[PDB]
Amino acid sequence: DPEKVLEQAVIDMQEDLVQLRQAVARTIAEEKRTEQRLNQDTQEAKKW
Amino acid sequence: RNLAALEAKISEAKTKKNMLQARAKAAKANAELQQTLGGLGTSSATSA
Repeated sequence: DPEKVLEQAVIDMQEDLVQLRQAVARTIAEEKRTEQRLNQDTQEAKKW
Repeated sequence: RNLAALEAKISEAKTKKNMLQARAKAAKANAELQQTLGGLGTSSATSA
């Protein structure tokens, strides 16, 4: 029945939003890491 | 001099390969996220 079908779709969306949140968190972590790396490299250049 | 050159080669190859692999993994993860965003199946409730 359409009730069950759309209900299951809503449930799957409940998981999909969490998955996308996790992906966003991963991207945030990656950008933070690269920022730190470039920031420390700039200081290593000044040391040299 | 050969040791100096070999050490330079090893360090550069290792670091470049590692960063390339990490960036490729990040890119494929982002592409998968975009596919999932486009791949949402909650529309199946139209049957119900």
